[PDB]
Amino acid sequence: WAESLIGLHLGKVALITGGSAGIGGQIGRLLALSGARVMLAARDRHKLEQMQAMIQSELAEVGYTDVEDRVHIAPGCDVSSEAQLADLVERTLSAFGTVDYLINNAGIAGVEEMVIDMPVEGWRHTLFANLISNYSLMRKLAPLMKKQGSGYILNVSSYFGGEKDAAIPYPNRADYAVSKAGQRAMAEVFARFLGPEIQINAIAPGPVEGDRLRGTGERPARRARLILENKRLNELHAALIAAARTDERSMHELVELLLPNDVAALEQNPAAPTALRELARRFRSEGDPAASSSSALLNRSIAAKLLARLHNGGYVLPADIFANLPNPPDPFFTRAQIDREARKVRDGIMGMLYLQRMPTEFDVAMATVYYLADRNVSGETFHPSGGLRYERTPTGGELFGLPSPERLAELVGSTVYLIGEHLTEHLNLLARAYLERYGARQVVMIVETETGAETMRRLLHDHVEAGRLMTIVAGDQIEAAIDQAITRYGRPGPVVCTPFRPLPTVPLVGRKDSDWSTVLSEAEFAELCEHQLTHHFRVARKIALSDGASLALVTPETTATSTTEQFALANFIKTTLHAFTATIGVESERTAQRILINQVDLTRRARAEEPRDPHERQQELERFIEAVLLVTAPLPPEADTRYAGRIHRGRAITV
Amino acid sequence: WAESLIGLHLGKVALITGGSAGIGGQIGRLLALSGARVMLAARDRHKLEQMQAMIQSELAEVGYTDVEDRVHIAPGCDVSSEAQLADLVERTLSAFGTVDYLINNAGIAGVEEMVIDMPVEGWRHTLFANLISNYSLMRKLAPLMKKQGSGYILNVSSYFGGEKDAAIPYPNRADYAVSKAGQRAMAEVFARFLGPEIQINAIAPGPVEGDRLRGTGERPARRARLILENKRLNELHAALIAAARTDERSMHELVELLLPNDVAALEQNPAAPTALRELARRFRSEGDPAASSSSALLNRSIAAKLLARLHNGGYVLPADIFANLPNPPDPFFTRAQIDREARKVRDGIMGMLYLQRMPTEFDVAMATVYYLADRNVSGETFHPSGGLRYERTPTGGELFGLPSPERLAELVGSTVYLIGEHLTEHLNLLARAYLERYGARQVVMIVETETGAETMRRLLHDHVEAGRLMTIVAGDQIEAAIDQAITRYGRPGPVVCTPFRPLPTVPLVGRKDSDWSTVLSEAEFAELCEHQLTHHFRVARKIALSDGASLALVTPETTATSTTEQFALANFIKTTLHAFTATIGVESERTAQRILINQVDLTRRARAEEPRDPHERQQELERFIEAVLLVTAPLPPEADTRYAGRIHRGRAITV
Ligand SMILES: NC(=O)c1ccc[n+]([C@@H]2O[C@H](COP(=O)([O-])OP(=O)(O)OC[C@H]3O[C@@H](n4cnc5c(N)ncnc54)[C@H](OP(=O)(O)O)[C@@H]3O)[C@@H](O)[C@H]2O)c1
Ligand SMILES: NC(=O)c1ccc[n+]([C@@H]2O[C@H](COP(=O)([O-])OP(=O)(O)OC[C@H]3O[C@@H](n4cnc5c(N)ncnc54)[C@H](OP(=O)(O)O)[C@@H]3O)[C@@H](O)[C@H]2O)c1
Ligand SMILES: [Mg+2]
Ligand SMILES: [Mg+2]
Repeated sequence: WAESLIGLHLGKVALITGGSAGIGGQIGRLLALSGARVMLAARDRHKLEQMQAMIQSELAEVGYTDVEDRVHIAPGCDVSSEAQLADLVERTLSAFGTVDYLINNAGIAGVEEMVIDMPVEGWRHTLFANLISNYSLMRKLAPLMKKQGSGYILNVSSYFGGEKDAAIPYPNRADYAVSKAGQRAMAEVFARFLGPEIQINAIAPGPVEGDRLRGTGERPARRARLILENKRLNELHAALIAAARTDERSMHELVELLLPNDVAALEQNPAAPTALRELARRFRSEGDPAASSSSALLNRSIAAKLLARLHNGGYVLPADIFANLPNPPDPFFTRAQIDREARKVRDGIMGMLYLQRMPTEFDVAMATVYYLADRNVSGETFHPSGGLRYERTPTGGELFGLPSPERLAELVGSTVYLIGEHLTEHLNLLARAYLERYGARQVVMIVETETGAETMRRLLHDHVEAGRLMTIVAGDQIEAAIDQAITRYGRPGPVVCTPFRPLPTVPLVGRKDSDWSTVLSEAEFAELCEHQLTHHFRVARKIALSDGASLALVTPETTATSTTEQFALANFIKTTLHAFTATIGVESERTAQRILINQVDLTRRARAEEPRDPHERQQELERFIEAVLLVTAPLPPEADTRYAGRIHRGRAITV
Repeated sequence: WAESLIGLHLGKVALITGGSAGIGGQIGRLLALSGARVMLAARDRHKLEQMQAMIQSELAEVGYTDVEDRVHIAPGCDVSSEAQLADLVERTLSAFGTVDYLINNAGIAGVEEMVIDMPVEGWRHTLFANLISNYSLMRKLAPLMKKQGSGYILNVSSYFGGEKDAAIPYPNRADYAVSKAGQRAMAEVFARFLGPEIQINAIAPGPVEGDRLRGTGERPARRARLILENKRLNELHAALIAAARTDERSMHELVELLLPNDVAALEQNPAAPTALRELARRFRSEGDPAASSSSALLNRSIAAKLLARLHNGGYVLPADIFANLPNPPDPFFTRAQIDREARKVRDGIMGMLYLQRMPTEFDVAMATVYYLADRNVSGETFHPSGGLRYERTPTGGELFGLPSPERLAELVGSTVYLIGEHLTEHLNLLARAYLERYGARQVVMIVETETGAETMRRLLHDHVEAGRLMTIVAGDQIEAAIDQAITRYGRPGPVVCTPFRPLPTVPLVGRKDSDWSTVLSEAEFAELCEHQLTHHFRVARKIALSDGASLALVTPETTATSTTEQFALANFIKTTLHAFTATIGVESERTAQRILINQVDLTRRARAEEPRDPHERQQELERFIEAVLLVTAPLPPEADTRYAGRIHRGRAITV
């Protein structure tokens, strides 16, 4: 079976992260059999030593000599650590000299929570491990590739990273999905800079058959119980948030209704809000009578996670409010309920597959090693396995109008939050539109610095003097700044989130004979992700937890005079953020959250599409206001049908 | 170099159309070297015999015996002929038994004209050769594949066939682009029906280095002269159409201004329409003084093509109007002008390439033969070469509003054409919207049959009685029906084109042990293309030539109860038509035609997205009216900037 392989990559040097197991281990194995010298990087020394021994033994069987010189390992390499990535490259160049193939394969599953349960530091960790590490190793190895005249960078992405002009929602996996999309977007935007010497592509396999204790989650008991526990969390949280919106009682007083932990008692309480009574009826109806979740509202773990949501949304509750909660007797969910959910998850994944069979890690690696021989592709995403039924979200519509007068009527008297700093003209125009045209009660302007605050206060002095425009300085503490806005000015209706910072103007590749010292650094790439991705994630997480009505995520602006590097970085951000917007849109829809989250893009693909004179610029800015109103005007009560609700969440439109 | 190849496809039988040269010849060569028995089909016997001899000689060199039994040919096979496709399959099964790989490679360049210069029969020929033939051979060979438990269908598409959620405009190549998109869409929608036994995928190479006398046009003197002649045609035609719109003189009287064939005389004529005087100034300014096109308006070949445009748009001119046209002396365009345009075309294509090198036919076929070994992909489009800078048009935006009141004001007093038959509720609602809400002067309802006409007249009896609704019966002569509307009721402003026919409800695949006798036939697939693609092309061609202001192309309707086969065929049509809409949008924009052409989709990807109750259905139909108004309301004079004009052409939105 190896005859087609031997010789295919003779003379090449390959570095494979995550190379001791999974797809990466098989890619390393087959590259070695094809004649490449390989360096396998991973954390655990023992697994690496086992994989190295297996590959070396196989090489000797087919006739290679001195096999210890053909397969090396780099243990203790956690790709989320920049220092360990630097050491990995030093070790690889010491062993083999210049690297020909960089196989960016390592990937972690990530936080595996909904955005509103996702710690900010966990999000950042996923980005460092799965995305920033890919840039870091490219930045270290591409100079030598260019100097020798050839090289290859392959980012191992996922079907769930989306495709060129469509996002694929991956609920409960937003950090992972964003990291996978960024891997593809990196190949898409760097290809023109890295050519002609260097190819850069992504692979995006679908679910792969593998070790059922590891993997990054695409392939198929405790997870089923966790699904049922987070369903109970979502239903309780949505009903409490909704009740608090239209009831005079505080959130504290509403949570006190749950403390007897008695489903029937809550349903039968004539003074309980209708949303909580109807929820209790559903628990009793939809529940297994042998499960204590049909008669008890909560257990202690759900209660703690619910309390965290409420605190993180700025609701005031004592930390010991659930300390005396009656503990429901086992089982909270029955074995039958758990096995039913488990079969549902498994059958759902298998039902995606047109070919009705799961590919193996060996199969996917074999297709990948053949693909690596192709010298005429760059900026592409190859699907070594595929044929999947799954929901997708097309991006990049440009033809749109204003929202309906019915939706615009919902803005009268509203509290609007605007977040930004450097897009001062856009912020001024938006504040004036909401206040002067659509009857908003007031606008809270949340900026990064005092200098940004004073600039906006001067631009909006008339509304500042009239008490209609308030300004808050957030720095790097956007969540605390939103809490100040909630306490002092009230919870937001519409929210618009623009980036604090502009895009950098440094080179993206170096000249063949340069040291690359001015090229975008590993730290600067991490800073780019912080200001243009993590910024929006933090705001979306906080605003959803705080019961905002709508949220527009706005990408950086490209213009007719943006540098070619700014266009590349802007389109990288636009594609990668689409994965976030699509995923959180579906998350919110499926868990009965009312918030509408969408994306408004100030970035275009090509300079020739941009406005060229003051008239066209006026047209563009009017389009921006129309786009933001189209996604932030709330749906009136007789409109938020199942059908309309899916339309108005998770979308991206291009100004 | 062949060691990786020998054995890879041992025991397989492959049929390759277009197999005597080009990419198809190399695919046949490398499949044979990999161990497959191959049948090569093409028209010319001599080229096939040469290719067969070359492959057989190479097989004997590497050790195969009885090579005459491994490479067969089928000469005289024109894939546009259904009878010849039937004979090809009979000949192949007689030689080899069951076919394992169907390589649908044959492709013709097509008409190579703008839509408004494209004969309807030439369009149809391209569809038969490049797209309908692919279904026909699948329909004949898939039953045997399924019966044996395995098979592979590969459609050789093009980069310019687009990708999953974006169209790629290919100006002057609409027939070709549509055929390439349909090849990909066929793989996308049939994969779930053909699995698990049968894989179906497309390849979409970019430009390939090949024989410069053939090819399908993607790769780079007479073509440069033709480009310059069609630029002169476009500029004259656009100025005449525009002048006739706002001048009291007939088209006949306006063309009489051109008959002295004197650029300076037309520029200096104080009684000539400003659009013609300004055009003449440009000819004198932008022209090479050594070229007679700088002092003469036309030559006889341009004049004949211009007269055809005008006649085909219903303008009345004597057939001999140019019979006495003064013939300009050679050269009409200088060698320098022609070489400059030639370098422009070549450098443009080469400038697309990130890797700055053209792939060879051998390279692309090698990557394709490796790809064919992958058993875990279906419904995918593999790019064996790629890395291209090129404009794309994302499809499938769902979040839109009404158009601006400024654009809606442009509808007051307008003449509207509506085309359709089976979507009677949509036609009634649209007619009533234009007449009752937006002040249109009258609506001409163009249907297919008398029964359709009477149904609409009854639904709209009040507007019929008031003379606001006129009805015309088109049958299979839509162009003659539009000419009747022009003569009797005036030229159209907005036009809406819906399909006459619904989608069929027959099976798309047969049971393993059936004769497939009820499965969608080759003739029924051709009929599908006629009613759901060629219908829109004929209307777009005629309405653009007749100076319509805007045109909405509307796809079939899917609902919550459409059959699974209807969803598949509807999405096939939606994807394939996007290629047409995007291409003609850019064609119109680049040649200064004012018409706005866009697509409104009544098809969705998934049943779960459809309305489920009367309220959601009401919401859907309101969205349809809003979508059609958003694309058909004309741009007021102070709005049709370069920037806004590109936004409002070539787009597709999903209701
Ligand atoms: N699995 C699928 O179905 C699937 C589908 C699509 C895409 N993908 C992509 O395929 C790639 C590999 O996935 P997989 O299923 O093979 O994953 P996996 O089974 O978890 O991969 C295990 C390998 O990764 C190493 N590794 C794990 N965490 C690491 C870290 N932080 N730093 C360095 N090495 C690390 C492991 O060794 P140590 O634990 O000792 O570090 C081992 O070498 C990922 O990029 C993933 O996103 C997978
Ligand atoms: N060329 C490119 O740059 C490029 C790029 C992307 C996609 N493609 C796709 O690649 C495929 C092959 O393109 P190519 O460049 O190889 O084309 P080509 O050079 O014109 O292909 C020549 C082969 O096609 C046969 N052929 C031509 N017309 C035929 C017909 N009507 N019926 C049957 N056989 C016919 C020729 O033999 P006879 O003349 O004797 O019939 C010969 O076998 C097409 O599907 C094309 O759309 C090409
Ligand atoms: Mg701009
Ligand atoms: Mg529908």
